[PDB]
Amino acid sequence: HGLDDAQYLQQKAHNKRISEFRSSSNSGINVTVVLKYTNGVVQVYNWQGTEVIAGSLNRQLMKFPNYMNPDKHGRIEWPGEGVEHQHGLIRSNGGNGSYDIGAGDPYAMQFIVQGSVDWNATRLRFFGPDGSRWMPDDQGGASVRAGLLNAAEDIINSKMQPLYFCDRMAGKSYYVRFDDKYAPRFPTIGFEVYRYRVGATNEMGGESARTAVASLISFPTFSTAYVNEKVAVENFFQPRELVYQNSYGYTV
Amino acid sequence: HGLDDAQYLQQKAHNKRISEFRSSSNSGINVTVVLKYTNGVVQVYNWQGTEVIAGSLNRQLMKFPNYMNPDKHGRIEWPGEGVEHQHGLIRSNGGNGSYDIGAGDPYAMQFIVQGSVDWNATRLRFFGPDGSRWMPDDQGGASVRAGLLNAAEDIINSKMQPLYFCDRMAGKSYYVRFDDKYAPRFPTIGFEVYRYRVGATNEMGGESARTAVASLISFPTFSTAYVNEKVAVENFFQPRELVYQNSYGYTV
Amino acid sequence: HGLDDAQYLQQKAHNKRISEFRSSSNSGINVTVVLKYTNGVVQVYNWQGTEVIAGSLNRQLMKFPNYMNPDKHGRIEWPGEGVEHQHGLIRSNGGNGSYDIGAGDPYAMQFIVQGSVDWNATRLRFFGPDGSRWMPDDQGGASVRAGLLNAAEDIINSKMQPLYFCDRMAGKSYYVRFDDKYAPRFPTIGFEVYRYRVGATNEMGGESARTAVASLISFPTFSTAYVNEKVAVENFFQPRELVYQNSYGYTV
Ligand SMILES: [Ca+2]
Ligand SMILES: [Ca+2]
Ligand SMILES: [Ca+2]
Repeated sequence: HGLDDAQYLQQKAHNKRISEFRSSSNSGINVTVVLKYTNGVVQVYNWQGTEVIAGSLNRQLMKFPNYMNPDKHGRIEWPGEGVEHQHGLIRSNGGNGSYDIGAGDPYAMQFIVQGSVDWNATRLRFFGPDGSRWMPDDQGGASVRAGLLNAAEDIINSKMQPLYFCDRMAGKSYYVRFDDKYAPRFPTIGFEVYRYRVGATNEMGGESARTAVASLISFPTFSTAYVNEKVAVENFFQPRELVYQNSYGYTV
Repeated sequence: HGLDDAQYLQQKAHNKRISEFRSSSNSGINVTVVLKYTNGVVQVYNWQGTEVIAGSLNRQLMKFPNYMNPDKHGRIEWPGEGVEHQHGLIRSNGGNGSYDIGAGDPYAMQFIVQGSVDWNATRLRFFGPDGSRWMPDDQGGASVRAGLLNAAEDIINSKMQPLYFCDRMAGKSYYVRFDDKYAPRFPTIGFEVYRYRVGATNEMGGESARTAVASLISFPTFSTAYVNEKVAVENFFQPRELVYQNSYGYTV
Repeated sequence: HGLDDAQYLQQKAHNKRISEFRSSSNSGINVTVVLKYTNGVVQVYNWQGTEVIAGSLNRQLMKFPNYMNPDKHGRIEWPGEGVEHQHGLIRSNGGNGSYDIGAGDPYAMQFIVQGSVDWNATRLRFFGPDGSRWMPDDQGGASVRAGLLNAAEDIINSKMQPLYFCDRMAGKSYYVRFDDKYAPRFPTIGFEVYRYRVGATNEMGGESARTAVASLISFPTFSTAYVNEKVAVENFFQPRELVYQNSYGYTV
């Protein structure tokens, strides 16, 4: 030996570069919401950002199908799951002739965050279908006058599971069923995800103000619905090198 | 007496807490746009935020029905009120075969703001259907070169009416008809609503920059259309404890 | 002479006012995305702002028709260009029974920026249909782990063409074909456009923080599709006094 140490070192340097690039303030951080439906459908929403990733989904987008992702016949709503149905979710006994539970009302959600993220700072907020701040312990939803928009429970970091890519943790995932227990049965959501900083300089303000504000909405939001998780993982998540926990609790 | 002063005081403390919580920077502020249609339909858009609530509605969302709120048959546009119709609004005599005035073109709007808000700072901007800055006094719409994006008239605070919840003012409401007089006949809107601060520390910047920027889009926007105001008030506004002025000028 | 110098001077002062008003931090800056389709259709998206204009378009809005701009029959998708089609764009050979290239997949884009803009600071980012950061030189799309969200090539200022209104430059335009050469064949985009400042005070932060953040989303986004460029120019661009480069390279 050692006749190919230069090629080796070069590959080593390349690997180091890709793996550590995540900590760059100009790399991507990713927030993915995977909605799960009792017919096997999964609807993906994926946000990208550099310093801060924020967003939300109201019922119109929590449900399937919708104006963003029509079903295979170009329909954005289903019979029995249209306006009257939504009205019955907004207010108990406030609807009319519709299905009790929509086929297109998700039963669960996976929330995935990937990147060099300030994990502890992550906020995931649950609201009812009417935009009311939701509370655990059979407390129901809070009005606008009593509703705490930033609660201790929004910090979900400790409930999230570490997801590895090779030998390092790449991201964290949270799985929750919509059962009125640990989450609303017909929720809407808001979220905030923050860049982990390798220094003390505030890149959300000062000389960085103009780009910090712009970056909030200057990255397209990917979204689609897939016939099932298997297809979503092979055709989206894997090629993106987004980590994802499958139905069996495996990181894929 | 006084054998239940502890229960009394406790209820008193609870009431004080809910009523004053509104001034907390972590409470909710609410901005509601209620669009009114000549068929009795009201379309509600409700934004929530902590420090700053901003948003806008273009014609696609000013009209009914739309991709956000389809009619009872899953339709997002009506015959005679589709693309050619919109084209006739954008430019005088620029359309073709459509109704002169859409059933789904709103005739009026109520703008409601609720919370501990910096009332004087509120901005409501009117634009034409083509995004032109609209002007009063038969001046018409301004081009991009002459258009003032922040005008004295955007400060509508003095035209808004105080809306009480019990013995305190909870919010303010502005009612305007779309008649080319005090508002465009086919308007689009933009708005900015600001947290009233109980101190001098700028919570929109400095150490608060990261959360101030995130909070702009991290709360879901509620939206629906109701068959009439009566149903909207009993099934949405009242349970939310959002104040609202009805068709008779009454606070409900 | 000179019996009408007062009228002359007055017109002169008026002209000076309109022409220089663009440099006011309270004037408008405009960002227009014109998508071009092989059937002659052009779809316009026009953003307005004061200090910073940012936005993006995912495939749902890059394509025609969509939920924002339905075709003449109220349809938001076409046969053979619906969900399965989108799936074939997201992943090579990941779709099924659909047209190879949608009639509604744009073949080119004009990107126009107008106002007193910090021209050099302009960012236009290209992504693939799956939200992957796109690269030139047959390099393909980058994963989330390797993707550089702020690249040297996003600064397109030097590739843009000056567009005059009278004797001054009013804006700049960039024309690009979606051919996998200088742009993705099925792109999605994100952009950031910045106010040119006539002073050193940072109006994106400090005492200007609250309004800087709000202004990001407080101006409605105009959007429509026109049967062809000729109609779009006479009925939208010209009356708005937005400069625009036509199919012949002429400023109109
Ligand atoms: Ca308990
Ligand atoms: Ca007058
Ligand atoms: Ca080369």
